[PDB]
Amino acid sequence: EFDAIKIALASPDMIRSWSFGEVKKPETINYRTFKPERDGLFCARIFGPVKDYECLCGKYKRLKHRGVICEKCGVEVTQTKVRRERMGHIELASPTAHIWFLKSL
Amino acid sequence: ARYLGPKLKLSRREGTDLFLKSGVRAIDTKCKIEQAPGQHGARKPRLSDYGVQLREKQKVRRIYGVLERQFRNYYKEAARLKGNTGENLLALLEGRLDNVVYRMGFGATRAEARQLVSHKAIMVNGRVVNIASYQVSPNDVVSIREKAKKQSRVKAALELAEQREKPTWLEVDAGKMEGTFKRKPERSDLSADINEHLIVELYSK
Amino acid sequence: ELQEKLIAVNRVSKTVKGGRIFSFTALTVVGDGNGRVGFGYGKAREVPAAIQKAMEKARRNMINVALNNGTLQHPVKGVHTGSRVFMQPASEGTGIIAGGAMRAVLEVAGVHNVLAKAYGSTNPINVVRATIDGLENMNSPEMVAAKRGKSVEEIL
Amino acid sequence: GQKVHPNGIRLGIVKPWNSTWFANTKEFADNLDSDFKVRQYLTKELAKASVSRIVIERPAKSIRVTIHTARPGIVIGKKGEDVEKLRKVVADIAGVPAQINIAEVRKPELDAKLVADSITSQLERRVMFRRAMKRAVQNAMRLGAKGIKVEVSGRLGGAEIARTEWYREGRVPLHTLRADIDYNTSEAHTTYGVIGVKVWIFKGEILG
Amino acid sequence: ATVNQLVRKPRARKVAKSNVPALEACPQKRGVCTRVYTTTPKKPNSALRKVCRVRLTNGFEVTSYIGGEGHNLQEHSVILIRGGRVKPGVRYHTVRGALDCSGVKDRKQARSKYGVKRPKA
RNA sequence: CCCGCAGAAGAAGCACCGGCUAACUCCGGCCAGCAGCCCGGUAAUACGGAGGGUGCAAGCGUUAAUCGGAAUUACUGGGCGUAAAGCGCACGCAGGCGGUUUGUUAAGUCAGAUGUGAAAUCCCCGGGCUCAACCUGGGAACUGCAUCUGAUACUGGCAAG
RNA sequence: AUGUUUUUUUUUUUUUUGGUGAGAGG
Ligand SMILES: [Zn+2]
Repeated sequence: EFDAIKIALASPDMIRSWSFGEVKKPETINYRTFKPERDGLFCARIFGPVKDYECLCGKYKRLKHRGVICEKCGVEVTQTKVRRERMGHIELASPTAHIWFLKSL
Repeated sequence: ARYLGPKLKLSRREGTDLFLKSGVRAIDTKCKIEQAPGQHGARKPRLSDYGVQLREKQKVRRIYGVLERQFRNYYKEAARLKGNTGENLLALLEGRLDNVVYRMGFGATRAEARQLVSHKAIMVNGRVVNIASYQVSPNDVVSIREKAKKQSRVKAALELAEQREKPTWLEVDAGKMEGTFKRKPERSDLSADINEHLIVELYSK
Repeated sequence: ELQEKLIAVNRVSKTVKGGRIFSFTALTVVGDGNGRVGFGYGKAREVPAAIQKAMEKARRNMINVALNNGTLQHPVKGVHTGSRVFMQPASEGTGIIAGGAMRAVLEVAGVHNVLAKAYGSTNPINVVRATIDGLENMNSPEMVAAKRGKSVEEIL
Repeated sequence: GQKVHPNGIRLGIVKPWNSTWFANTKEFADNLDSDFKVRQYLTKELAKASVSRIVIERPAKSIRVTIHTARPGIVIGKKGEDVEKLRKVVADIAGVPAQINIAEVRKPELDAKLVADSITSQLERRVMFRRAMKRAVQNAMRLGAKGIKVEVSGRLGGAEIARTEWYREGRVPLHTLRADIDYNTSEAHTTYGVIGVKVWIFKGEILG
Repeated sequence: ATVNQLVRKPRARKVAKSNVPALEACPQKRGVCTRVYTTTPKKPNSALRKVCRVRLTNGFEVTSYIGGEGHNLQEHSVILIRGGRVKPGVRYHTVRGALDCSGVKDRKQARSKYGVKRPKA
């Protein structure tokens, strides 16, 4: 299936290629209900729908159009484990050097 | 010439959220969106073949706020035009000035947008257009005029839109309050739940 | 994955010494939204059971239909008993222009675009059968080429 | 009125009696009356508790009741609080020292009377009678009844013309005396009228 | 059927006669009530159906049904008939609320169909 | 046509809700009434009123009238043993159709051109009235008719077999 | 020898497929 594991540095183009959406707002969740934040840390469009094959907000409640993204939801339409593999990226305003390459001794 | 009654009732009847209210407050809180209107709401027997089609037609009409004769005319036009009929119809519907405005985000609802259009707030290529049914063309810039630019409602609408997903077929500026209708939208850009085909069939009786 | 449409349900009687024994016939049709279609005609003392039976029948003895995209490959006539049926391929967008039992069969079959008239009888059971026959007989371009000893470009 | 009562025909063989006492012609009628009273009371009380069979048995100027119920917990309540309460009232009804025993009914889906009661309840709370009947039949079958029949009659779905409908499953031999046929009946006092529910449950044949 | 045959003698169109000939292709006609009366309908129905024999403007003597509950019509009352047959020999209806025929009293639904003005409140 | 003024202000009804047919409940005795075709005799989703709904909307119903559905006069596109429909049977003029080969003709047939087929209307791409209807530029079309020049498989004529 | 000789609506829809810290045993 696969030979050796390769480790290298992460270019900003490589980190934008990993990503699926810029995580802007720090707002985690709503906390008074059950819904998350659009668009905060735990987003919908950047990552995926909490429920499997469902727009979290409201459209597609069967198995026909898996993928459509309406403007009222700003949500993808895939599996419950799809968010576990998808990662976001934070556009750091000011450059910050890595601590692992500045203090490794 | 307009539907002036309860908006959420229509939505309830349809089954779906038609976006007849701004979207500050969720539709489930404002009304029993699952339950149909009237005394006999909880009862829900499977509809007929004709009936489903009719319902579908209503939904679309409701969404845009287009009465029957006009709708029929639009359908006819679509049929006349080359390409897929339902798609064409959809495009035509989109093309309406009020709808475009709504998309841009100068109206909270489509109704609001329509009202704005009526009240000589909107200009298309620097010329005040008052007709909600005005079919906006490709590359036709459409803007709020300087008199109506100070209104608090407009900014609210814009804000609402910003929360809502941005359509690919337009390009809008919040500061300038002018949007360019870049191209007539593809079927993929529009909502998937609308069965245009049913509508087409209904008129092809 | 399979979609199934109960076309009609009809109450049928048998006279006996006491009086009339009633029963119910269910005509259903099932399809995968591609070539495969199958109608089933089930019968029972109660409706739901009958319907179930019909569905079961449908699910076995399916039939394949060559579909050029969303529509048919050429105009095709199909007859069965009273019901004689004409159906004609049509351009994307036009929808299923067809009446009653005939429509249902088409829908499941995964034809999206047809112009179809049912001449003669419109007795659901017969008409669906006719439709099925029409679909079945309808040959594709490739098939025709194979038959004739030619390439597809020779036939166009 | 064609059929013989399935319990009644089998009392000598496979089915036992409910009231189980001896009395001379003098005291017999009175005893019967007492039984009727107590039973009536019990039915009134333990309606919410699923009660199948009250078995009265009076030796030596003292009445022994035995309540067969699906859920003892609701009949007993707190340990010896409700039962005790019941007892004194029973005694009063009789005019003798009372003793209540409570038998726990294993498999209330196979007890016919209970099933009937359930069906009646369902009818009262406006379900589809047919669906209820199906449920009754199915459940019994699942539980291991050799067979079951249920019948419901009159004003079904509030219809003007009354009719009877019935569902059988497995085998329910009524002519066979040695067959353990648990039969019982109930009545749904609906808005349109009464709906009578009969149910036969065939546990199996006894060999002796 | 045979093409030659057809040529010789072409296909005859089925000439359908009008079931309301006293109108003479008019939407309504004015008429005077020659007499007003009740009649019993055929099986399986049972009623006293109110009807008037009307001499029309164009000369025909017809009989016209009178719809709604109650009517003011007498002999020599000028009424408008509209066509429509009650399911023997009545092929026309009096238009309630036209000429001398009054609108139906105390009616609130389908008011148009019985000449009734909109109730004020 | 544009600008200014005031204030939600002056501005919603009609039909329908038994099935066909989108929309259901309660209250009033084969009467009163309904009805396009197929209810009402005391629990009427069918009559009348109400509440609730559905469809249209400055209109909405009804009537009349035409085509449609009606492949129900079937050229496209039906039939006739029993459903309506094979003359009782023949001969036979007119008429319709006509085995096979060659030659010729070129009437039918086909091709191209020319003339015409008024404008408006319809349809296509445009333009102008804020949009639309409406107006409007150019095209296409007007399936035809006539004439000229070809083609000659098929049908016809003529000549020989 | 003989039967169109007491008709009236006593009406058609399913089910559907988690960190932190403390203590004990070995
Ligand atoms: Zn969605």
